[PDB]
Amino acid sequence: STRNGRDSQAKRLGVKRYEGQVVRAGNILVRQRGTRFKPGKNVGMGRDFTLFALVDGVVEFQDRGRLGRYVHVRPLA
Amino acid sequence: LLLECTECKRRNYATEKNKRNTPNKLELRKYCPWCRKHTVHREVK
Amino acid sequence: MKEGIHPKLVPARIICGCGNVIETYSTKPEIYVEVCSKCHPFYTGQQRFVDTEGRVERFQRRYGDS
Amino acid sequence: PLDVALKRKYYEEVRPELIRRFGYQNVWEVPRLEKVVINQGLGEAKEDARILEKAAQELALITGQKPAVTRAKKSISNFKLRKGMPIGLRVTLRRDRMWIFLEKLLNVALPRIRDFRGLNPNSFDGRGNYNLGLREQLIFPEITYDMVDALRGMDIAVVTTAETDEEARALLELLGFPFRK
Amino acid sequence: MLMPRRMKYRKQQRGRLKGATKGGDYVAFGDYGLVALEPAWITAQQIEAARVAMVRHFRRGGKIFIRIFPDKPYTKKPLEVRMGKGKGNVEGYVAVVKPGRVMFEVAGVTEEQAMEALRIAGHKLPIKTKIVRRDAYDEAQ
Amino acid sequence: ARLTAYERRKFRVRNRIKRTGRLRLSVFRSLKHIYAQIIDDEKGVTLVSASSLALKLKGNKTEVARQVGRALAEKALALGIKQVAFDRGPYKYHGRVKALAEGAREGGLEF
RNA sequence: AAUCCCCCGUGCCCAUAGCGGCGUGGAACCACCCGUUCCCAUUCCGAACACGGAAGUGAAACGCGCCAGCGCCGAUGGUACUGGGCGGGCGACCGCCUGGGAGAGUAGGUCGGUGCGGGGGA
RNA sequence: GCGGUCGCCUCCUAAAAGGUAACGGAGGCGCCCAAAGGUCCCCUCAGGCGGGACGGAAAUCCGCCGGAGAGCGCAAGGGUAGAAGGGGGCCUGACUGCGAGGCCUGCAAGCCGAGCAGGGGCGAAAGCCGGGCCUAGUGAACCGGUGGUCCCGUGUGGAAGG
RNA sequence: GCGCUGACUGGGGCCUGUAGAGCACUGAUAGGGCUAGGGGGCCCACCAGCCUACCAAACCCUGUCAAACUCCGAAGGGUCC
RNA sequence: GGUGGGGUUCCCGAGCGGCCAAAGGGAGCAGACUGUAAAUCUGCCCGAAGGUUCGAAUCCUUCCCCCACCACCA
RNA sequence: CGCGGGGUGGAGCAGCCCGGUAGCUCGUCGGGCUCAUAACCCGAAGGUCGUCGGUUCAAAUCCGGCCCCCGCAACCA
RNA sequence: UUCGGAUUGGGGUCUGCAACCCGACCCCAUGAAGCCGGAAUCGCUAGUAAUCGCGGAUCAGCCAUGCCGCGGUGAAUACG
Ligand SMILES: [Mg+2]
Ligand SMILES: [Mg+2]
Ligand SMILES: [Mg+2]
Ligand SMILES: [Mg+2]
Ligand SMILES: [Mg+2]
Ligand SMILES: [Mg+2]
Ligand SMILES: [Mg+2]
Ligand SMILES: [Mg+2]
Ligand SMILES: [Mg+2]
Ligand SMILES: [Mg+2]
Ligand SMILES: [Mg+2]
Ligand SMILES: [Mg+2]
Ligand SMILES: [Mg+2]
Ligand SMILES: [Mg+2]
Ligand SMILES: [Mg+2]
Ligand SMILES: [Mg+2]
Ligand SMILES: [Mg+2]
Ligand SMILES: [Mg+2]
Ligand SMILES: [Mg+2]
Ligand SMILES: [Mg+2]
Ligand SMILES: [Mg+2]
Ligand SMILES: [Mg+2]
Ligand SMILES: [Mg+2]
Ligand SMILES: [Mg+2]
Ligand SMILES: [Mg+2]
Ligand SMILES: [Mg+2]
Ligand SMILES: [Mg+2]
Ligand SMILES: [Mg+2]
Ligand SMILES: [Mg+2]
Ligand SMILES: [Mg+2]
Ligand SMILES: [Mg+2]
Ligand SMILES: [Mg+2]
Ligand SMILES: [Mg+2]
Ligand SMILES: [Mg+2]
Ligand SMILES: [Mg+2]
Ligand SMILES: [Mg+2]
Ligand SMILES: [Mg+2]
Ligand SMILES: [Mg+2]
Ligand SMILES: [Mg+2]
Ligand SMILES: [Mg+2]
Ligand SMILES: [Mg+2]
Ligand SMILES: [Mg+2]
Ligand SMILES: [Mg+2]
Ligand SMILES: [Mg+2]
Ligand SMILES: [Mg+2]
Ligand SMILES: [Mg+2]
Ligand SMILES: [Mg+2]
Ligand SMILES: [Mg+2]
Ligand SMILES: [Mg+2]
Repeated sequence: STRNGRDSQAKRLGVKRYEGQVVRAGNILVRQRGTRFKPGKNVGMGRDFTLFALVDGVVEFQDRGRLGRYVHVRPLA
Repeated sequence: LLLECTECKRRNYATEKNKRNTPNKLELRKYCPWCRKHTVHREVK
Repeated sequence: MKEGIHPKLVPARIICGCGNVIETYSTKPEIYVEVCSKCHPFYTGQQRFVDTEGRVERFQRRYGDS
Repeated sequence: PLDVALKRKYYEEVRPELIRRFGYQNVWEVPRLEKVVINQGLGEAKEDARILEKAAQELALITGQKPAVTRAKKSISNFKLRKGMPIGLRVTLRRDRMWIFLEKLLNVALPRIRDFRGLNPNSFDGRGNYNLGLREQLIFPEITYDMVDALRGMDIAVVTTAETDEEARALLELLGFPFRK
Repeated sequence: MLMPRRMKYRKQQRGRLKGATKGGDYVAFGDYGLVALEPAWITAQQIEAARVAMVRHFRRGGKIFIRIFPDKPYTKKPLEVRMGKGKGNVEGYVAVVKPGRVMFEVAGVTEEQAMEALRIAGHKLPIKTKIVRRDAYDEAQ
Repeated sequence: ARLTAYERRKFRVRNRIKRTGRLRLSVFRSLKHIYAQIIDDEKGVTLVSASSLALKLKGNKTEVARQVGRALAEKALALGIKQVAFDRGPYKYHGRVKALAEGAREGGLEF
């Protein structure tokens, strides 16, 4: 017999809205494990590091080098 | 050790968690009741 | 320095086999000292007292004539 | 207490002989004494803090500063020592009080060391500071020998602004440090 | 018998034999070499059957370089087969060898001497080979 | 030694500010002088400036400071500006910086 | 006002801005620096943090330059691989078409650029 | 049959969204912390080399070099010093009443959540605070216990029992 | 019932870590040099102590390997306009 | 969850309202006897807080554990 | 292959649960008594815990592998 | 420890052809174990035991604390 045999549930992680999608206040934007997308303008980040639109708007991505990747919501939806 | 916090009178309040023998003491800390507002809140039972 | 619980450090007087060390500046003023060197006892301005160099030498000398 | 003979002796004897020897272009470039840090590893006292506090009482008496306490960085089992226990005492001193302490150290302390053919001159650490250990604590004038429960030594660290070793030597030489040549 | 000391995982997946490639391939250490024509798992007990063929031909002389190494664990099911329960039981090790790679590669021996050794050495191998010399093309580096 | 306590604590106190997204009232105190800008980030643009340098004053820098404080309100409040966030940068909020701040009232408020 | 150059802030690009070596700056700014009465301070130390200063030095720090030893960036050609279409081999695997096309490596490149506001020069 | 296994977390398998199987490869959980929690203020590692009494490969001390390989209570992963790490001070938001809008998803669950109100905490303020860097530390309903409260009380008031 | 929103296709953004490849990390790993530790062969037994045609840290030249390695990273795939 | 017993010097163990270094046993130490080993013999040495009285190891409240027992488990 | 138990001074056994200081009997060694030996008496020495990794501050002790050992199993076919 | 004098450094005296191995002695320095000894075991019944010194023999000198003698002071206890 085998002492192996487990695995855990898929956590269905990753990005839930991409650039230039129209979001709404509260929409969550990224589901993620560490801080690998840091919150930008109008983007909150919850205790599971999870990012959500603060305002209705549209989503843009920004790659700031050693500063990291950033998700902003650009208002006036 | 499951934990249950009384306060003074009217006895409704809220409950808690203590997994330790510290504090072994009367275990009392400040909190908000549903009727009056923010009283002493000791621990019973 | 923090105020309270700290030693005074007051100008003092130190003595020795020599005269006084005027400088001092330490807690517990007027202290006595066993031997201070830099007034040149003890190997500074070395006297080299009760020196020997006689280990080979002694049996080289009295044994010379005898 | 801004007089301090050794301090003066640095400015009106040592600084000049220094420029004459190494030929320094700038006023600042010539070696200064910053920071004599004294330290006792006391781990001889682990579970007894009573032994520690008597020893910090001792330093303050010779230094004129109440020392810090150093605490175990990591737990290392082979000799006792769990993490965070008091290890020993450490006091930083500068600026006057380093002077007044070094003065006493040269005229009184070191003369009172058994043997003492002079200070080993390899302890310059090569970036030009010097370090020395002491066996007992009663070689200082402030200690009365009837106050000692047990003899515990220390580590003295002296930091120079001298970029090099040979320079740092000169400074301390000319200050009157009895090197073993 | 070559075999890694201190492995990180015993038992790794089989994976494919595709794409003849990836370094080795240019004869860096010696005067002549054995190059793989076809892909294979080549077994530690195969590599040493090649090594010894050659040192025997040099009468303990020469220099021999190997240059493939069996780091891939080979499992097997005991006899007693039945599919399941687990995976089980590493036998040997193999090195994966795709085409154009130099294994072996002698030096410090006369040409016709080494070329005879490499030919012997080749028969101990499951795939086809080519013997080679060394080149401008094997550059400088 | 990479990236000193100075420049950490500096970032640490700045980054928090830049989050709430107000106008930033930045404060540079030097050994002689004390200067203050009011900055709009995302336009990357200074709006209203004040200093002991440009107002050519001296006499006891904590008192000088409060003056470049009242000086900044004045100039700034004039453009519509109210509600900023007080930088304080590497400085403990204390002394000269506390004073430019606590003289930066009557406009540019909440500190 | 503008254009320029130098400094001080403060952003942006996020190493082509970095390490190292050399050189250079104190009028002004900035630093170190002068003190520790006062505010406020260091599990000890005005080191730091803080205040009052202004004699000195640009030694340290910083700013500006120069050098390609390092670091970093890096083609073009060519391959690998491959979306779609076809073949071949007992097999492991291979090949052709059409479109896309790396990685390493070679040539090289670089000792930053730039915005807003100050102070100073013209 | 015997043996193993049965829920939960991490990684790979998994074919660069998600998801994805096997008696495929490996590991972990059924706790824990009144500080290991909130906040404000500071502080920055491991390691290497040189120096230094008892001190040794490593107790503490000093110098330089070290961009994160250390630490983050525990497995792994992701994350992370421009702190999530270490220290200190005041503190109990490990609040009550709610909850736009979404992640996920057969159902039922699981999850994140701005914002308003009450009364607070820390902070000069901006602000943060509805436990803990995060992802495991769990159990529908039914039946019953205990505390409270307004609700019902079999003609009526009580009481029994809900 | 709605009624142009559909599959597929064009353009544009964003997302990803596989094929390939790489060795910067985690490990594995061939040849050489230089070197701690050491087997030792031994010079002493006091610190000493020369040599390695054995191990083998680090380090440098050369050369590779990896589902649970990645300094890199296609084609494609997903999603919104 | 309930009931009943407890808790004493190193172990056990009796423990009483007029103090009980607190019976006793064995353990340990030092003596006596000794083929060995002993047996015999002599000396040495109040769970907790609070509370009632003049006095608490004794009576009560409380708290902590032990032993015992009965009962229940959605 | 399967499952359960084990491996520790010269022998035979504790200790492993529950991490931190390895114990018991015999044996061995030095002495005593005897004319002498044995019995008996007074002293002493001796093990790194099968082995290799790992966990932790610390491993005989907890985890994994390999190695020997003892027991049970292998049925319907 | 002013107990005790083992070890060891240095300095010398004497016998002797000669004191390295291996002499005795003097002086200065050094001061160790040892705080009354496990199981066991020895002597002694009186001027004995204990204790204290002195002499001879051999012998150049001496490793003699041995041996053979001398006197000095001088116990305890034998139920059986
Ligand atoms: Mg998974
Ligand atoms: Mg220096
Ligand atoms: Mg190849
Ligand atoms: Mg062949
Ligand atoms: Mg100047
Ligand atoms: Mg000048
Ligand atoms: Mg004062
Ligand atoms: Mg302090
Ligand atoms: Mg300079
Ligand atoms: Mg390139
Ligand atoms: Mg190309
Ligand atoms: Mg194609
Ligand atoms: Mg390229
Ligand atoms: Mg700029
Ligand atoms: Mg079964
Ligand atoms: Mg996927
Ligand atoms: Mg896919
Ligand atoms: Mg399990
Ligand atoms: Mg270090
Ligand atoms: Mg060191
Ligand atoms: Mg890490
Ligand atoms: Mg705190
Ligand atoms: Mg909802
Ligand atoms: Mg509120
Ligand atoms: Mg039912
Ligand atoms: Mg019910
Ligand atoms: Mg109601
Ligand atoms: Mg009613
Ligand atoms: Mg009725
Ligand atoms: Mg009724
Ligand atoms: Mg249409
Ligand atoms: Mg469509
Ligand atoms: Mg399209
Ligand atoms: Mg691959
Ligand atoms: Mg590698
Ligand atoms: Mg891969
Ligand atoms: Mg690239
Ligand atoms: Mg697209
Ligand atoms: Mg007997
Ligand atoms: Mg015997
Ligand atoms: Mg016998
Ligand atoms: Mg270990
Ligand atoms: Mg049957
Ligand atoms: Mg002799
Ligand atoms: Mg005595
Ligand atoms: Mg005797
Ligand atoms: Mg007789
Ligand atoms: Mg006598
Ligand atoms: Mg005699």
